[PDB]
Order: sequence, then structure tokens, then C-alpha cells
Amino acid sequence: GGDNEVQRTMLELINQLDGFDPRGNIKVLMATNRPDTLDPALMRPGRLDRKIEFSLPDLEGRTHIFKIHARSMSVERDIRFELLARLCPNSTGAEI
Amino acid sequence: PLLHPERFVNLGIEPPKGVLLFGPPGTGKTLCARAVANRTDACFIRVI
Amino acid sequence: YDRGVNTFSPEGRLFQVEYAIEAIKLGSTAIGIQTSEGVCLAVEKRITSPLMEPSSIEKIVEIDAHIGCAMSGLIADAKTLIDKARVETQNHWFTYNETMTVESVTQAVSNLALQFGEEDADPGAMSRPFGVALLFGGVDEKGPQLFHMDPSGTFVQCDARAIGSASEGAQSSLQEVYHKSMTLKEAIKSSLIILKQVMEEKLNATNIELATVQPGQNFHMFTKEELEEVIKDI
Amino acid sequence: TGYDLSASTFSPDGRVFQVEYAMKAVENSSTAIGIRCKDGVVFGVEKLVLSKLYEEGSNKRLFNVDRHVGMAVAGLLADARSLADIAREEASNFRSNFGYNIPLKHLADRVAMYVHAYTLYSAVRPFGCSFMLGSYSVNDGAQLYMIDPSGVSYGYWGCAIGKARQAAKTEIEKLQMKEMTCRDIVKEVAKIIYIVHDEVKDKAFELELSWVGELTNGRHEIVPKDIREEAEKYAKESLK
Amino acid sequence: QIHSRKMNVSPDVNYEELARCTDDFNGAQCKAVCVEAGMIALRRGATELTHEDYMEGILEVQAKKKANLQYYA
Amino acid sequence: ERGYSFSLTTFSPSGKLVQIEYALAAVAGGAPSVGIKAANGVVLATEKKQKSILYDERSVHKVEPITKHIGLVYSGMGPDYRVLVHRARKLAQQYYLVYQEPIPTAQLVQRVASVMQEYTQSGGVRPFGVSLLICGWNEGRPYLFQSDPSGAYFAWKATAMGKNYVNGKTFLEKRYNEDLELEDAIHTAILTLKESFEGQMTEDNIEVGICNEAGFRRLTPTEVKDYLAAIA
Amino acid sequence: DLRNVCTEAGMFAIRADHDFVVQEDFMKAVRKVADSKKLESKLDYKPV
Amino acid sequence: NQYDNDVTVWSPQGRIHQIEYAMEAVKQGSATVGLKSKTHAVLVALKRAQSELAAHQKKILHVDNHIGISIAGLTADARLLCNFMRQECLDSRFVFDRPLPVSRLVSLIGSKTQIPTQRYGRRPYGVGLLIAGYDDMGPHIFQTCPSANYFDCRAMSIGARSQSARTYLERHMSEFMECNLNELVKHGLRALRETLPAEQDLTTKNVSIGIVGKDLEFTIYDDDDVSPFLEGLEERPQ
Amino acid sequence: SSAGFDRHITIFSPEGRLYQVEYAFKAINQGGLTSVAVRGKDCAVIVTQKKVPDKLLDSSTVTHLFKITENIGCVMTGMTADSRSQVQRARYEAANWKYKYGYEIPVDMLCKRIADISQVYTQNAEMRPLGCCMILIGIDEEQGPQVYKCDPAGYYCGFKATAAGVKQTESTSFLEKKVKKKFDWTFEQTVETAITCLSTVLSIDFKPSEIEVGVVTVENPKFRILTEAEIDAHLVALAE
Ligand SMILES: Nc1ncnc2c1ncn2[C@@H]1O[C@H](COP(=O)(O)OP(=O)(O)OP(=O)(O)O)[C@@H](O)[C@H]1O
Ligand SMILES: [Mg+2]
Repeated sequence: GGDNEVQRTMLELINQLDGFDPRGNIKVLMATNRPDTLDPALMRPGRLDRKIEFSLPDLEGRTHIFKIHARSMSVERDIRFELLARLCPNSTGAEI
Repeated sequence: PLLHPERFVNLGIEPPKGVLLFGPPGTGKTLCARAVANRTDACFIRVI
Repeated sequence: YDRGVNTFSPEGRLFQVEYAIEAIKLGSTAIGIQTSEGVCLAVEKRITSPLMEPSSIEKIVEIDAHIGCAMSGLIADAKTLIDKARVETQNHWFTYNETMTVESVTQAVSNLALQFGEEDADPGAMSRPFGVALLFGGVDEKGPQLFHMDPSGTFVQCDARAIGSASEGAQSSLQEVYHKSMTLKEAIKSSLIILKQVMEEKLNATNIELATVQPGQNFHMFTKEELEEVIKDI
Repeated sequence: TGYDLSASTFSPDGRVFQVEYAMKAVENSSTAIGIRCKDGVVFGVEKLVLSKLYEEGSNKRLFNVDRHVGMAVAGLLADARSLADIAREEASNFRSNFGYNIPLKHLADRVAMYVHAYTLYSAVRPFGCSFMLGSYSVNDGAQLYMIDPSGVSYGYWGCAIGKARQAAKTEIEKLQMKEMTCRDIVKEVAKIIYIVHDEVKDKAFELELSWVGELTNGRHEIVPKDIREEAEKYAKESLK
Repeated sequence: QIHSRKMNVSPDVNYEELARCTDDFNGAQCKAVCVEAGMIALRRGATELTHEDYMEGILEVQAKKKANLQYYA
Repeated sequence: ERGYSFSLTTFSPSGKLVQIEYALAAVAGGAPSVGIKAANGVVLATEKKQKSILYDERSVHKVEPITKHIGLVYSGMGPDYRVLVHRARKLAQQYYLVYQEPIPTAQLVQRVASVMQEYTQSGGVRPFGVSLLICGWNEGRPYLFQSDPSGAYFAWKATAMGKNYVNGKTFLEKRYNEDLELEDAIHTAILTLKESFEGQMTEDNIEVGICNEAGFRRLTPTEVKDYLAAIA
Repeated sequence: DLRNVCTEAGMFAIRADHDFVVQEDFMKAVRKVADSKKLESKLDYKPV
Repeated sequence: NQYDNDVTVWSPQGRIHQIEYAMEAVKQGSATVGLKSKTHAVLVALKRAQSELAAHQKKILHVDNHIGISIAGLTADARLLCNFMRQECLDSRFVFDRPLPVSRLVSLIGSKTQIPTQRYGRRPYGVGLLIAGYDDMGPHIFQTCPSANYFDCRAMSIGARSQSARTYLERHMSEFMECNLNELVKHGLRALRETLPAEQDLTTKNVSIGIVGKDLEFTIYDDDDVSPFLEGLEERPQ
Repeated sequence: SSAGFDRHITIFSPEGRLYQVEYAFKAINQGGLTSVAVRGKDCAVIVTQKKVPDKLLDSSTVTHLFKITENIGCVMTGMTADSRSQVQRARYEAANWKYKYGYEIPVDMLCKRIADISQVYTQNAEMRPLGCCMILIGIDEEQGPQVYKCDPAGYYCGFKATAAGVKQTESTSFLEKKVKKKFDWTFEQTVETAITCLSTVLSIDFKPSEIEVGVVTVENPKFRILTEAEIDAHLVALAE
């Protein structure tokens, strides 16, 4: 037996949301990093209706993250961040 | 649906119940959860 | 976590070709404009050290007496493609005795793009798709012609193309300054304006390069003497 | 796990899994029947009408490999077509090498060995079609053979492949097929096909029939339109 | 046809098409279409549901990933 | 078709070939055998034991004569021993077709070891599972050799390979010397094969071959029955 | 399993209102059960 | 999901996933329609472009005097197949001195594209060919798919959002047995007009028409003489 | 016990074993059949059983016995397709031997060459080692009858009485107990013993339509298949 106990936990969590007079007025909200390993029975709708997805920022994202994280700075008044956005192709908010 | 629980009941729909957030590390999902927690009014139980 | 080089994604697109498409964004910018008068091409160099010899690094290189090419992305591998282009043109002239349209050369090259095959044949230009993006500019019987070719194997004729790292901004800004009653001089001036606006470092007569082709003369490129005329006349 | 990936590794209990997956791939095709009479054999195929846009006679599932041998298939169409081509090439090669029509007991073996060559090495995959061969000769009688993906060739008085193999072969065996000639067999086949695939699963379909025997000078071909018209009219009464 | 029974659907849908546009959907997904397409219309403040909303819903619940450029054809 | 074209035996982080070691561990579990030589000839002894009485022991052999004066025996895996014997036969013919002279034993051993080693660096294979003992008599002086799945070869005065082979080595050390007779050699070899022999020793469960400066031969059951008699 | 055969052969007659069994239902039942046992393990096991 | 990495493997439900993926890729192209009358066959294509100052991508290709094709997918494989078509037709003309009948050619294509879906480490060809031709037996419309499977059809539509157009074709199916080219092409355009949203339609720069007939060779009309066909078309009801 | 890829390809385990060969042996038992072979004083006999679950199947084309050569016969156990492939290989090899050397092949050399051919499969990493076992019977001049057996791993050997199938162990026990009598053997004795061994192992008390027998004698080396009539004669004469 491997991971059997954790599997029983997962089954109980699944069962709490479906079958015989469901919970009613409760909303859940989940997150993950590598979702390919999620179980099919958990990803079925009726449990996970929407599958919002967060991707790497494009270009307005980068300049706008710069605007947000640098707006409390004592810096020069005549620098342009668009060049800074161009200089980093695929990067996350953390890097900014 | 919580702050306007009349539009859906009037027209005759029941809103969804779930949502999943996924993406590469550092992208910013946990921060969205914090934002939601700040805004709301009903309880909010966090589990890891 | 390991797949062959010939795998389809769950949404239908290929893997290697998409990655190369994303990779050509790491190169320097390049802008090309076609006008009934003629075609002009402009490119940056990204000089890093004062010990650079700026004339050593070049982007625009002619393919024949009347066809010019602009390259972006990686450079090391494009030499093969340029070589096959030249050899094909000369072979066609030898066999049939005329000059070829830039369109025929474009697709004759593009048929070479998708060849990577792990198994099968003897040494092939395998392993990976090429990483370069190309602009082709020529003058044929139907006037000036400008084509754009891409790592996926797709080629299309355009009027004002911008490729490279800063491609989006150039394309966005270029739409509001173009129409069909265009003339060569003001075209070159507007192109220079755009380049200087999106440049990283300062602008001089050695940080950029231009070339023009008209139906009259052959492929001709400017040197450090006629290049500053438009710079001071900006 | 991981024992079912390639076709070169045995499971601990001692069997190959890829071939079993292929057979399960077969068990979703439509249905086909073939039965032998006193002096010939009769095939019968039911073709589902996927949509109204296609034409009748499209994607024929009956192939006449030679001038005197018929073939019926069930599985994936492309693999079926490739196998049909290789069988046809084998027949012509044999005629050229020696000089007379090939007997069944040899042609079926050649096709079976060629198929079985696709279940050892890991650089190829097993096929996905199961088929039936029929023929008649004046000096050889009536021959029927059936072949599966694994590479097994067997002889039958009458057999059926597809979704409802068991249901069909329930009523195959009731008929006394040892004597009665295959002029009234056709009505039996139409009746035995119309009693399956309920209207709930699908609305409408079409029917194909083949023909071989000395009744047609041993040649293999298709049935005339009036004959199948009469057979369908007859089988319309069996629903009572 | 069962689940969309309550909401005020306009007399113009064509379920015989939608059933053919869905493929490999299990039953729960075919339920979910009927609620997503009910939300889309309210987003634009209209009253009755309309065919195009069902098409949008279908395009939703597949949950296909971002495809960036389309350079095919 | 097409093979795999990449070797399956590679250096471990401690720099040890794993596959050849596992092959040796498999070799150690084979049928025991011993070999001796003393100043007049060479003797090879090995044990065979069929599981049931139904097997016809007259159909197969362990000791195989390559030529009139070279002998070979094995310890370990069953089938590939035949492949190696066939290759050795072929090499012998190839050599004799050049110099019109019987192969000296050392050259034969060198070539066979060459094949065995070459087989561990090719593509998509695994090495053999056998240990070989070779005997010969050329130019008066008798010769004994022992190869190995790794390809290394040695010259031994008397050795033992198989189950409990270390005890056979110790016993031979405590008994073997430099000046003896062929008959005493045969007796002591049979004695050391009886160290851990089966329930009973008969004339058909032991295979013995000899090679003197007159030639190599396999002994018939009559003389085996006689030697087993007046012994033990 | 044979008890089950003898049960199904009756079930096929409770519908169609025959209060008597006939030999065809035994064939039906045997093939119906024959194909349902394709998901047991069929390992014998042995004490040792 | 380890069953999704190579052609050779078989899933437990008996569906290889590579072929399903290739079909899904074919659904990415722009719409295209094809249909036949008693003695003429017409195929219609709707084009696409990226920026307002780039030329539209072409779709219809010219194979031979009595054979034309339409393409949906990625273009490199399309050229790879068209070269084969040209080669075979020329060879048949050179040897037996007669036009190659359409069905034999289609069978050749099926047998050719089947091979890669069986070996190891070989992808399928991603294309959605629609073949329109004329032979001694009259008009012919055929469709292929990446699974090395082809169908015979009398009215078919493929590409993204091709489903509504297919329904429209199904509705007005009978009348093709009496109409002529003038109204036939107008029916085809009516069919294609349904697969567009409620803001933009036909403007003569996004349409291409190919016709073959008993007495007319395969002809392509695009961007100029197309106005004669388009004009006189009733507006979309709203 | 294992690490890496010992369970997927033919490579050595840490303990010295290798599993991809040990799995074929238990793959043998998947069919569910058994065969027995006996060598007499001047005769050789083989007995096998056949099972025909349904009437639709033609009972004349399920024979497991095959005729390799006018003086050599073989009997098959295990899977089906692999069996046919190995049979064809043997026929081809014998014909080539006849072409090359101009006189008949002795049985032992043929068995050796087929087993050696099998041995290569367990040496590389692309193929499957063919799970089906072989029994041969023949007559050799100056040596009388001879019986040999060949297995998938490549270990061939000549026996005096053998059994292959599901019930190997108890049958070998019975044969050992019987042969311990140390008496003379004749044709009737051989056939009676071979029949009763299988009869008591399976405990059937069968009918003449379920068992096939092959024999060879030193008066007419031509291998032959016994007719049902004389099979019935032997069977009824056995029951005193
Ligand atoms: N859109 C954004 N706007 C502002 N800051 C952002 C944005 N996206 C990411 N960040 C920054 O990057 C970091 C994101 O890490 P966070 O703690 O939110 O984890 P995560 O991306 O949700 O997931 P994980 O815990 O798996 O890394 C934060 O420090 C945040 O400041
Ligand atoms: Mg987090």
C-alpha cells in the first residue's frame, strides 16, 4: 500500500461536495503549481466549475508592474520603464 | 452573488460554486486570495 | 518529461516551432518599408564595447544583383539559408537564363524550414528548426516587392514590417504614418525617427545601417558619409 | 506499473497487453456476418448513417481482393485498406510466380504471418482490424476463414464480428446451414441483421450484401438491387 | 433540454447542433454549459438567452489553453 | 529493422561496472568444476546431475573437444556456451587456413577473450554468463587457461570454479604440488569434486576429460566406472 | 456462478410473462454471465 | 498522462491520442465550403490576415486542369502534398496518356499518408484537404483527414466554426439537383456567410472561388472579378 | 531484488537472475492444453487433446500436430501465432539442409539449430523471446526412435517420455513411476500407457472425438495421423 491514507482523505473531501443533499451555501477556492497531477474525479465540474489560469505577463503587464512596485521610490524623474520591460522577455512579478 | 443575491434568484440561475487557480511559481495566485479575503464580509476559513 | 522533437500539443500546435517563435524575440530590431519608388531596410547593431569594430558586424547582405535580405534573432545558423538562396538563384539563371521573382526564391527557401527528423535519413539539418526571422526585399517586373518569412515556414507579402525585440511598438506606431502616396525620402526619414525613438543607447552614424533598392540601379547601401545627411536633417 | 507501454515486455502474469488493447479497439466497430451454405458463402454488412451529407456506396467495407476471393473488415478503415492492398499484391505475386489462382489455405497463412510480424519489435505497433475471407471453387468447395489482430487463422461454418458478436451468433446457430442452399440464405441474413442495433441507439442505416459461388460461375461480386430489395421486403415481416 | 427548463430561453436554440458540437463531454459538463450560458447573458444585461450564448459557453467549458498567434490556414 | 546503438554498461559513481559484476555473481551459482595438471598431462573434471531419470544423459556433454589436442569446459549459463564453442571452432579453422599448423593455445585464448570483451561495449546487448577452462598440450609443455566475462585471462596450475569454489581453492592448495602423475591427478580431482557432491556418486554423474602430449580425449563410462571404483 | 445462471434464466421469463422456462434462456444467461467475469483476477494461490 | 507521447502506444480505451490531436489541429484553420451540382463542382474559401497592412493568406491551390484542392492546417505539409499530386498526375499523363481519375488519386493519398502513423517517432501530416474534380462519371467532392481516412461527400464544410454552415447545407440539400452555376455559387456564399460574427462580412478581399465543370476547366476567381458573383446577395436578416 | 530496468528488458538482476525469460515459461500455460510423448522399444507415440467449445467451428482445422518432414513430426504447446512462425522456420531450415548436403537431416541437429535460433532473442533488447514450446519425434538409423524437446530459453534435450502443458508435474511423476517397472515395450503397450496417463491426470474417460495421436515405427518411417476408427479401436480395447 502506498499513500492509501492520503487517498482516503481525498475521497472524503470529494464526497463532502457531492451526493445526497449537498452542502448548499458554501463556496470553495483552490490553488496549485503543477495541476497535471490532480485527479480526474476532483477536476470534474460540479466541484471546480471555473478553471482560472494565471500566465506570465505580456507587455502592459510588465510596465504596469513596474509602475506599481516603483511608485514609492525616490528616483530620477526622467527614466522610462518600457525599455526595462523590453529587456526581460519572460519574467514573473517576483523579478520585477 | 453574496452582495446582490436578487439578480440570480429573480432571473432563475444558480451561480457556480468552485474555482481553481494555477500557473508557474511566482505568478501571483496566493496574492489574489489575500485580496479576496480583504474585501469580503462573511467568514473565511483558510486551510493548507 | 522527455519527448521527441516531433510531438503535437494537446491544443494542436507543435512544440519546437512554438519555442523557436518565442526565441526570435531575443534579437535586435529591424524595420522594412516598401514604396512604389523603392524599398528601404534599416537595422540596429547593439554595440557593447568600444573595442567593437562596428563595420565588422553586418545584418543586410545581398542575395543577387537585385535582392536584399534582413536577418534577426540568432545569426550563426542563417549562413546556411543565405547560401542555399544564392546557389538556387545562380542555378536557375544557368538553367533557364533569366532573373527570378523574389516570391519564387522566398518559397524555394521556405520549403527547407521543416526538415528536423530524429530518425530516418543520413545527416540532416535536424535537431531543431532554425531560429532566424527574415525580410526579403527586391524589385521585379511588378515593381517593388517585400516579403516576410518566419521559422514555421510561412511567408507573406507585407507593406511595413518590424521584427525583433521591439517589434510590437514599432508596428503599433507605424500604422499612423503610412499611405499609398508615399515617397522614398520621407519614408526613410520616418523609419529613422522610429528607430531612434525605440533605441536603447544613443544614436550616431555607426550604430545603425540602411540599404535601399530602386528599379534604376542595383542593390546599394550607404556608408558613413551619406548616412549623417539624414541624421542632421532629422 | 509501466508494463503496458511497449509490445516487447511481458506482464508478471505472463501476457502482452498491447494486443489486448487493440482487440478492445476492434470491439467498437459496427457489425459484420459471414455464413457458408451448401455451395458458397454470403457476407453481410450494416453501415451506420453518420449524417445525411455522405453518399451511398462510400467507404466500402467489402473488398474483392482477387477475381475470386472476398474480404470483409471491422476496425480502423486505414489499416483495413493497407491490409487489403498487401493481400492483393500477394495474390498477384503468387499467380505470376507459379501460374494459377491461389488457394485460400495459403493466402490466409501468408497474410497471417505478415500480420504477426507486427507484435514483436518495439519500433512498430500492432494492427487494429479483424477480417474475414471467403471464396468458392468448383473443384475445392466453399471456404471461409477468420483472422484477428493476434495472428490466428480459423475456419468457420459461419461467424460474426463487431459490437454484438454474441447476440448475433446466438441466432446464427439456430439455422440449419448444413444443407439448404444460399439462395434463401440471403433472407435469413437480412432478418438476422434487422433484429439488432435497436432504434434507440441509432435511427437509420444501410445494408450491403456480397455474393460468391458457382451460382455466379465462381466469381465474387455484389448482389443485384432487386434481390436485396426482395430480401429487405421479406425481413420487414420478421419484426412481428 | 432537461436542465435549461426553467430559465427563459428564447425559441431559437438548436440542441441538435449543440449536441454535435460537444464531443467527449460527460453529463456533468453538458449540465454546466446550461449555467455558464445563463451567466453570459446576464453579464450583458439582456433578458432571454440566445443561441450565441450557448456557443460561448461551449467554448468556455472545454477550458482550452491560451493559443497566442494563429498563423495556420 | 534497427538495434539500439548505445551500450548498457556504464561507469558507476564509484567507478565500478555494475553489469559485469552481476554477471559474475550469476556465474558463481553454476555447476562446480576443477582442473589440474602435473608434468605429464592435464585433467578436467566437472559434475553433472539430471533432475529426473527421464533425461537421456547420453545425448549431451559438458566437455567439448575443439580439435584433437584442445579441450574446453564451462561453468555458469547453459545456452551461450554453445555459441562460444562454435565461435572457437570457427577461429581455429580460420587460423589453420593461413599457417597450415595447429593453433597454439595462447592465441586461441587471446582471440576468445577478445570476442567476449568486445561483446560488452557494443550496442544494446548484455555480456555472457560463463567462465571457461581451456587445456592443451603443444611443444611438450602442457598449458591451462581460465577466461572471465570481463575478458581477463590467467594461467593456473590447478583451480576450481563454481559453488563453494573458495573451499576448493583452499583444498587444492593444501594438496596440490609440483610433481605428480596423471593418475594421482585424476584421483585427487575426483576427491575434490566429492567435497560437496550430491547424495551418491555414480559413473554417469561425473564428466572427466584428459589431454596428454599424445592428444585430447574424453573418457568412456567404463574407465569412469573403474576410477570411481577403488576410490573413496 | 451456476446458481446465477439458474437465476437469470428465470429473470428473462419474468418479463414476457412466460410462467415457464425454455431452453433458449439458458443459452442467453450463460453467455450473459460468461462475459461479465472478465474483471476478476483468476490467481489461484497456495499455502507454503 | 503517459499515454500521450508517441504514435506507437495504445490507450486502455483503444484510442491513440496523437491522431485526435492532429484532428484538433485541423480544426484551427479558417472556414471553407465545397459542394457539387449535376455537372459542376464549386468550392469557396474565406481568407484571413494579421495586420491591416499585410496581404491576406491564400488558400486555394491549382493542381491540374480537372482537379483543385482547398487547404486548412499548416502550410508546409500542404506544399509537401501538392508536389506529390503534381508529380503523380504528370506521370500518369506521360505514361498512359489520359487524365487520372479522382478516386484512384485519392486512394494513393490515403495509402501514402497512412505510413507515418505506424512507425516509431514519426508525426502525422496536419492538413484538411478538400478535393474537387470532374471525371467521366461527373463531378466529385472528397475530404481527407490526418487519420489517413477519406470520405466521399456531396456538401462539406471544414474549419473553425464550420458547424453552423454544415447545418445550413443540410437544410437546403435537395435543391442542388436542379440549380445551375449562377444560383449554385450564390447558395455556396449564402452558406459561408453564416460562420461570421455580427460585425463584418464579405468585402471582395476575403473571398476566393474555384469552379470546375463538364465543359469548363478548373478556374480561380479572387479579389477582382469576384464582384459579379457577390452582387445581388440578400442581406443577413437580424 | 531489482533496480532500474531488470523488469522491462533482458538484463541481469542484482542477484544474478533475469525475469523477461522467466515470464515466458508461465506464459506457456495461457492456452490451457497438455500434450504427452512416449518412446517405445521400436516405436514413438504422441497424444494431445483438442477442445471445440462451439458447433460453428469447423472441427477439422484445429489440429495442433504438423508434419515437418516425411520422417520427422512435431507437436506444439503454448500460444498460436508464435507456434506457426516457429513451424515455418523449421520447415525452411530442413529444406535448406537437404539442398545443401544432399541427405536427410538427423533430428538432433535440427532441434539444435532451432534452439540456437531462439537463443539470440534472449541476448538483445528489441525482441520478445517467443513463448511456445516444441516436441519432436523421429527415427534415426542405427539409433532407433528419438524424442527431443525445445523450450523458449534455448535449452534443448532428448528425453524418454515427456509432458508439456498445465499439468507437467503430476504427469512426469506418473511416467516416472511407470517407467521404473523396467520391462519390455511394444506398440500396444506404448499407446495404452500414453492414453491412460493423460486419462487419469485429467480424469475424463473421454470419447474418440477429443484426442489426436501421432505415431512412427521402424517398418515405415512415414509419420502418420491415426484415423478415428483405429483410435476408437485402441480406446475400447484398453477398457477391459
Ligand atoms: N500582478 C502582480 N502585481 C504585483 N505584484 C505581483 C504580481 N504578480 C506577482 N507579484 C509579486 O510576485 C510575488 C508573487 O508571489 P506569491 O507569494 O503571490 O506567490 P504565487 O505566485 O501565488 O505562488 P507560489 O507560492 O507558488 O510561488 C509577490 O511578491 C508579488 O509582490
Ligand atoms: Mg503560494
